[PDB]
Amino acid sequence: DIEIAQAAKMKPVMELARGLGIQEDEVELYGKYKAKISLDVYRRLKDKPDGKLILVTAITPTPAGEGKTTTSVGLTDALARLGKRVMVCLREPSLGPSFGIKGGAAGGGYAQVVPMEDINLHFTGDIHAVTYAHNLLAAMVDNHLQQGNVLNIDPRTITWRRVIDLNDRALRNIVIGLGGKANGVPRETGFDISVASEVMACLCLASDLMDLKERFSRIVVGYTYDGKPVTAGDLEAQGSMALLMKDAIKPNLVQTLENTPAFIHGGPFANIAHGCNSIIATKTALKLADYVVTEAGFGADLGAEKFYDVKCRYAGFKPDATVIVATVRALKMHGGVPKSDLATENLEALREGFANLEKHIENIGKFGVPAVVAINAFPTDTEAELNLLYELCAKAGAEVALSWAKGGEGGLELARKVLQTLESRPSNFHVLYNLDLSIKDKIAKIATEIYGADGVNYTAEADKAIQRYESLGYGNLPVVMAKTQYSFSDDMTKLGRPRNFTITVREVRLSAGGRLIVPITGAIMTMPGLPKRPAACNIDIDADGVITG
Amino acid sequence: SDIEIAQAAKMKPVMELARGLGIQEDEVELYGKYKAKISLDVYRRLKDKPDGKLILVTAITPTPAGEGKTTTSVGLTDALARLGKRVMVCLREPSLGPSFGIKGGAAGGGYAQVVPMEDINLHFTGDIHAVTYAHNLLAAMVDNHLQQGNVLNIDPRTITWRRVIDLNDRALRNIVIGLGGKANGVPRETGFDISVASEVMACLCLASDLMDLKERFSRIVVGYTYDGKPVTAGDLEAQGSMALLMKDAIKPNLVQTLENTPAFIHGGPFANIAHGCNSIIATKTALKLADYVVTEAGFGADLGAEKFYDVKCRYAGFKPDATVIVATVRALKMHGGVPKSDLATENLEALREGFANLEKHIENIGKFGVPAVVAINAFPTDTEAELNLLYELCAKAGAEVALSWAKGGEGGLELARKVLQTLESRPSNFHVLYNLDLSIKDKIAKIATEIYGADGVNYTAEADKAIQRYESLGYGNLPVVMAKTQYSFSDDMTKLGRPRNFTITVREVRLSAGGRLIVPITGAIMTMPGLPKRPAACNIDIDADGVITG
Ligand SMILES: Nc1ncnc2c1ncn2[C@@H]1O[C@H](COP(=O)(O)OP(=O)(O)OP(O)(O)=S)[C@@H](O)[C@H]1O
Ligand SMILES: Nc1ncnc2c1ncn2[C@@H]1O[C@H](COP(=O)(O)OP(=O)(O)OP(O)(O)=S)[C@@H](O)[C@H]1O
Repeated sequence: DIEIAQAAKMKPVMELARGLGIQEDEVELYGKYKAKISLDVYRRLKDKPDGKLILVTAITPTPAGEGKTTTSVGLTDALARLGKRVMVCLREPSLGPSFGIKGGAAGGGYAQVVPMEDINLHFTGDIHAVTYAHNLLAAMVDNHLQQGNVLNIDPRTITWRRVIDLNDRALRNIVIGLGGKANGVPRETGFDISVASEVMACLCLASDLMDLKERFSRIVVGYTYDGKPVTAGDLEAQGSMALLMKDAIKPNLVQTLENTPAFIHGGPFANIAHGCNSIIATKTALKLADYVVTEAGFGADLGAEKFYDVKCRYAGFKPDATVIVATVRALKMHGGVPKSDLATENLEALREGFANLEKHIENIGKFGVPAVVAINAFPTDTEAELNLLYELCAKAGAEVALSWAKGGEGGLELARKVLQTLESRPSNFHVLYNLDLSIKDKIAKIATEIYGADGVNYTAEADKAIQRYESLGYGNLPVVMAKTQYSFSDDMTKLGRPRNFTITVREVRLSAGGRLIVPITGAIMTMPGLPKRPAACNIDIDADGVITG
Repeated sequence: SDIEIAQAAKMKPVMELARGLGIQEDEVELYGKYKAKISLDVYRRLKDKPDGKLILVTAITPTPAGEGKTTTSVGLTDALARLGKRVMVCLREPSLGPSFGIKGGAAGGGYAQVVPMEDINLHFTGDIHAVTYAHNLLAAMVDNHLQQGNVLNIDPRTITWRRVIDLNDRALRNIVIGLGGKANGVPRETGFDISVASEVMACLCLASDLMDLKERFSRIVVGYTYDGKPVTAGDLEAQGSMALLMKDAIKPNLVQTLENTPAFIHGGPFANIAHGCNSIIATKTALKLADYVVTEAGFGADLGAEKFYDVKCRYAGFKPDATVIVATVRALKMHGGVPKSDLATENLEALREGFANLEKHIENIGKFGVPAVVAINAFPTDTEAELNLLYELCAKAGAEVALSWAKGGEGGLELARKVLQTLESRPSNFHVLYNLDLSIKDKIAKIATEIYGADGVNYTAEADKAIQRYESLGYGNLPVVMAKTQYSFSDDMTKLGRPRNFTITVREVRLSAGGRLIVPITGAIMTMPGLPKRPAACNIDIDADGVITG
């Protein structure tokens, strides 16, 4: 009965490709229902007009669940119904979690992206391609050391770890290169989940296969003995890294349960990285559709700011609308109601928890972009609970989305407000900070105006880090804040709209292909682990079809 | 010329070739216009139909001078199609790693190639990723189990199951895992072998369908308890999941020769620590779609041909009909003592002396009841006097010259004709070299004695313990898979030719419970090769889309 049990009624992607004016020759199929679209679609429609861009985001995440993706597909079906040319772009899910805790649908209920099972697994192999690009580089680093260490690297400062797309704890901290002189140079490193890879990040912000080629070459792998940074470039790896990505580069065309054309392509981390689907997918989509709907990871404080300040900045996008999702269950949790008690109506809690969404809204304001709230409706979520909220959004447009349950017909109301927004409410999009400010000034501008901290503190380790980067010349880059998503602040316990608090950046990491990363805590969760009773244990496939994936 | 001839190839859509073979559209799964996975439904509905003839191609003891196995197989297949035969060639998928180290070598070679080359050499249909991730999921599961209070009671120090990656990465040979304290796993020594060396890959090649492969996984031994009881993947309830990751990898991939002859590429394991053959699934599907099926085996005939007969044929009921054994003048002369550099110079004496290597392989193939035909892979430097002596010399077997590299199928016409002729007048009487119910040590001697011409076999203490342990754990009625050097009949790689008065030494014996017993000689321990000083990775680029060199 769950979102899986809606495996039913897909149209061959090939014809969809025609329903968009993609030529047959620009389609590399993967069976009938997955295909890869060439980057030629953009290059021949280079100068055509762009359709409108519709970033869906969410309020501060909670154990209550909200529903970005679900609402995003539903936003999409609904626009379909209204005879508009409308595409979605989503992120590809890591394989890892299918076997751990997760194993879920792209969206949900009646607003899903299909075929569900391929998307979760080996899809079109975009992640294996990231994986090999990463590990090849790692290999070249180590081989070089084996080969006499011409570049005079300090093995002890390699910051290039290896990658794999499984929840594997036991690979977090490892020692390689043992066995003697035949078998490499001993050093300490680890693995991270593939999707966390700088290479996954580059895929997602590259203009094209040559932009990818360059960004790879910019990547720092570690430093030499007299502190001079070695690069992917220095190791002549970038060419090979690109070859491995020859196909990953192209976006994947798929569909909605309601046959609405979808791209899913790329999938970065939302803290350590910016957490948007790829730029290739969205700029391509813009030329095939009048209305593109896309999303970002975590809450609008992280995903959206990074959407605007990273993704739009680089790609010359000018977001026209922005939806923000919220649930009643969730806000009550922001009001301080435990996860056990969500069943009960609590109009006073929802009133207090609303402060969260209220801040988020002010932040979408701050970007010169037309906000609109959307509530994913729930079985427990009552009429006085909804009414209390609907009026509480007395500041910016609100609608209810019965999507998870009613399909495109349930996000019919919601899509109206958006289209009314896009016709009557023009945009004035502008990045929050300026790329010539100070790493600190930049962080500060994110902390105060977006989160609402009074100020920012820095550790000893954080300053000699910053120092080095400014003076290594990497100070002109944007800032991608690695912090807990569960609060505006870096204190996860502090839900709602916390006031009179500061932000402390413990460390600073570089991503030379892209931008600058300031961690707030152990965001060190770049490799999660399997649970006591993992899903692998119960996954099976009989003499035909799958139980429990 | 220019062995990226695979550009101008002119490929027929695979779908077209498939319906050409009698495959329905619903049994075809496109990967672009030129690649397809093919349902196991095709075999099922054609189970009752008769097999075509099976032709194995193998070669003489490999050398620095090169021999030409695959080129000859594709070349044969094409020569057969030009003769109007309904034919298929089945080949192994290459590992990705060699592409960035030394190779990125030809689909098959010269005018004998299976294409799309580039994709065959890189991700192809992603069968190797499926193997990598099935294999590592087992590993990750092993570790987490230790991490979760170790109910099954594994001694982590006894875990034989390593990790895997499809790159030449020596630094991953010996590593220490699970560091950082109570939260980060349990410290233990392991390493990574190259993906294609995975037992998960050997299983794929030896499986009959997804259920048997799923079963084979449940028997995989990962380690031992504190008490010495074996612990298996079944015991970790992992086989379902691994099976899941192989849902598509289980289907063979349809592709074509430069001449549009259909071809299957599927699986590609090692030929020492495994049997170096492509998958039973491809081959068995090809026997029902085609009147003739050409396939090959890794290394020389003493290893790959042996294992093809004694492992792959054993499991599948195949009865090989003929065998094409590939040799060159230049390699034979090396075997007769000529150094790599002086190979162009005419030398009928070292040719005569080196022929002993070829003679022996012929003799061996004889021992399975399958008639042999030699293929001479012509080289421009070979004199008439030379080639001619090589024929006189092949006194026992059909001989021919293959010009398959230079002249496509047409160069294979002579060979093709010799095979068809053997097919018609000299039916095989196939039988494996050994019964399963001998002991490990008896089986080994059969192989070492009969096929290597070894005097006998010696064993170290470690070998003796291992064989005693495996036999009492009940794995002693299984086939034996010799991992030795391929550069020699002996396990001294420097003994070329047909060495005599020699002895094999088994140093260490390992178990693959998705099949059988692996017994190593030297450092055939090399299950994770390394990158050279100047790796091909450094001189690879892409521009407009012009993939330069590799
Ligand atoms: N209106 C609804 N009624 C019932 N369940 C819902 C509803 N909306 C979402 N869900 C469930 O909430 C789960 C995920 O909620 P979240 O993870 O907060 O949303 P998300 O992280 O943006 O990704 P999703 O699954 O597309 S909402 C999904 O597995 C859905 O099954
Ligand atoms: N007349 C010829 N001139 C030049 N090269 C030739 C000629 N005939 C054969 N070859 C070689 O045949 C080689 C083909 O190698 P493959 O067939 O891919 O490997 P294989 O021959 O199946 O087994 P190995 O590993 O090479 S011993 C090419 O690399 C060529 O160098």
